[PDB]
Amino acid sequence: MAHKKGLGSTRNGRDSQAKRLGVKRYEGQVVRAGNILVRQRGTRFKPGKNVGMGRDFTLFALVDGVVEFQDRGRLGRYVHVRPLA
Amino acid sequence: GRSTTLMRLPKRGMQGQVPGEIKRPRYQGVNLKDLARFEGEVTPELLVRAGLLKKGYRLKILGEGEAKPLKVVAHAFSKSALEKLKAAGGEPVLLEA
Amino acid sequence: PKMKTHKGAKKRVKITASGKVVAMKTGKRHLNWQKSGKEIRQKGRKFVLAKPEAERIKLLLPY
Amino acid sequence: LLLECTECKRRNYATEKNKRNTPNKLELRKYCPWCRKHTVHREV
RNA sequence: ACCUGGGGAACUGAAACAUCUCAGUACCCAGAGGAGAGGAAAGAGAAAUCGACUCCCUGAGUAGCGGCGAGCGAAAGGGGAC
RNA sequence: CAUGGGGGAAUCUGGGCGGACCACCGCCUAAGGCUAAGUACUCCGGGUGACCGAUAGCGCACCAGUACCGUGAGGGAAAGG
RNA sequence: UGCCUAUUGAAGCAUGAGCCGGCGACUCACGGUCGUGGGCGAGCUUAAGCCGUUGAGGCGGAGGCGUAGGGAAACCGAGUC
RNA sequence: GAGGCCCGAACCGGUGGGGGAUGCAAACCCCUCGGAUGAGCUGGGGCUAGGAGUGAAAAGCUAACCGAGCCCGGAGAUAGC
RNA sequence: ACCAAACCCUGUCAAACUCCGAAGGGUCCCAGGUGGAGCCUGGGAGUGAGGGCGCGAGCGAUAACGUCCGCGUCCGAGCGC
RNA sequence: GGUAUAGGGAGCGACGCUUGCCCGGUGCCGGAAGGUCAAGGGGAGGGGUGCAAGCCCCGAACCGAAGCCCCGGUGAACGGCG
RNA sequence: UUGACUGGGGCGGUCGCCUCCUAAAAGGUAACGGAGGCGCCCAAAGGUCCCCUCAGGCGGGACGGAAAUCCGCCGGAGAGCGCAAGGGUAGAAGGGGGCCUGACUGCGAGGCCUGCAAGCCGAGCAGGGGCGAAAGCCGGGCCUAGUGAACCGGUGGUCCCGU
Repeated sequence: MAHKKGLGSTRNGRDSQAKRLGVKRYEGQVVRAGNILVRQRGTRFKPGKNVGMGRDFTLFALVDGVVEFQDRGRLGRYVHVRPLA
Repeated sequence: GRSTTLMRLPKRGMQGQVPGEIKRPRYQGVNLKDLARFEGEVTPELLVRAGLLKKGYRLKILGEGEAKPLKVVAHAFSKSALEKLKAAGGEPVLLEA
Repeated sequence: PKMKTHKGAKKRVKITASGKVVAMKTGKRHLNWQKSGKEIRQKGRKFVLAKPEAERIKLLLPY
Repeated sequence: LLLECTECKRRNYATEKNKRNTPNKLELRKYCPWCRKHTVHREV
């Protein structure tokens, strides 16, 4: 045989399933009301013009329009929808 | 060897007691848009033997189209079906025997 | 010989007209899951995509 | 505890959840019934 | 061979298995005969109803039965033979 | 509807049934028996076949349930011109 | 660097085959679903059986699909829940 | 003149070795061994059977492969190989 | 005597550190692009045993024709030239 | 066609010298008390119906075996012996 | 009848969910690879209106450690945010107070994710409410874990069925 005697202190097999987050609708994309725009951990992207978020910080459009992003540094990064004609 | 989809719950309630089905009066439906197809005196039997029914039991008219005047016997009509031919037609109905 | 209809399937699914298979919502069946969450509300009927093609074939006669 | 609120002198339930030992007992509070609009709904 | 009665399996299926299934089948036994069985209502079941029994076609894979699983599955009524 | 065990009636002011149980409404007469036909089968006789044609068709077209095998139950050929 | 098979990978020192000749494996029944060739079309169609035929076909509407769907059901109805 | 006494034929058996290994033989031959008045050997006639028999007991024997005989049947068992 | 807290320099290190941050990748818009391209519905599948090489990482020992993933490719099916 | 000097089961295995301690757990034996306990007895009380008498249904106390719990013995009983 | 995974099997360890990393700057991504949690908890730890802003460091102060409580400067977040980690956050999601009970009923456009079936977000309309003068906010909790198809029954309720 020439056998051994291995074992496992394995106390690490583990992990949660991916939750797929991020900017789901980048800037410039025409969107209908309700389209969640961003899935975020915290408030990585603050809600802007015509954009609301719920319990899990999920930001979504409030009207029909184009998506526009914006940096405000000390203020933060915002995402909003500008309607049209 | 998983679960099929015998996973979905049987909502279909009120289903099968034991002696069996319950002998209850069935009502075959027929629109008058398929009725005006002819004229005169339209009543059960006169149907079945043609068009719809066939011992289908109770004859309840109703429907779209626009039936013309001609006393039409039946077992039931719609709050619509009535008014619809109320313009000119018949109110034959029920039974007492 | 004369395929027999699959009772169980019949007991839990109503097939509409245009050929859609529709059944209830798993999850709420008298909770057993328990203490609400306004979720209980969202339980009407539903369309079983792709799995009805199979569902259906089990009711060949009963239609 | 799996609690529910029985509108006094009728039916309906709210299906709440108290904490017993943790100051409880005598749970009841203005909820909306299906049999017309509000009452208070007790425990049980 | 077919038939009636008395007894009466398992393999298999359920992608394990015990209820269930196969199946009252295989087989064993008694008995009947050119057939055997059944047969003149303490019936059926909703029809002001029908009118011995048996056989076929429907009814119907319906009604139902079922670890409501796998799977099993009528009867009335309607056509016929007699 | 049958029936092994226990209890155990009544004779038409009787008794059973219509899916627990009552009450209505209605059906039928239990605890004795016989009864043709239409139905089933194919040892047997005949007639047909988008049936086989001797490694097929029956296991046997021939002296086959034979020879041979097996204690036995039983298994079981070949071979036509 | 044979043939077949099985393989990530075979001439392969992996499987099978001595050679030849015969026998030798996706069928039929009933349901069902698409496609297709036809008949008929708001209609279509017969079962069992009776009548003829003796390799004549008729007859037979019980029944079955389809003409309305929603709803657990009552029920309603181009609506319905 | 006693004896599950001794040596040793017949008779019963099968210790060790060689040979045999498509055998003379589906357990044999040669040499060598154990028992040999006993719980002995042997003829003839009878009885016990398949989850059963028989067994000084090895799961041994039950018609030349027994941790469940053989034959026929369920039967074309089932085979994710 | 830095044995030695913080603290300031001089030097540095880090998959689970980041003040910073490429190439690149993803998507939307406008264009190009007639391709065994696409998209919608439906009938039939097989496959669900991969393997090598290159590049990027785990495990290993900066071992393995080792082992797991990721992008690509070829073999598989091009053991044809 | 026998009758405890006999039969059955078990273990050890001529003969000699011997065969210690442990009944907590298991088994077996013994315990006319208690505990628990199934049919069945019993009917407090309630329900379905009818106009009713009634016909039907559930059903508490309590009375109820073996078994088990409980009390105790037991090692050539299973076993154990820092 | 006596499970599977498994650098043969047994033994050992493990089996669902959450969070970092591996993961190669969209997602997603393996290994018996590295490293930790969950199977609950809040009747206030929930609504809304109105207020307040931390941790530290440095002095100064009766009892008083090296932070008990005070006063004074400095200190943009290193505290806090019920429990793991992460993201987020004081221009509050943190600390306190007053009234409250939307931890509602009917619904649900439009999406996220995705084989299925599940999971997640959600504006808006109706009804009848809360807090605020108001604009307004309110279908539980800073957010991601705290969970289990069907079948079979149990308690209620009710427009239904009831041979």
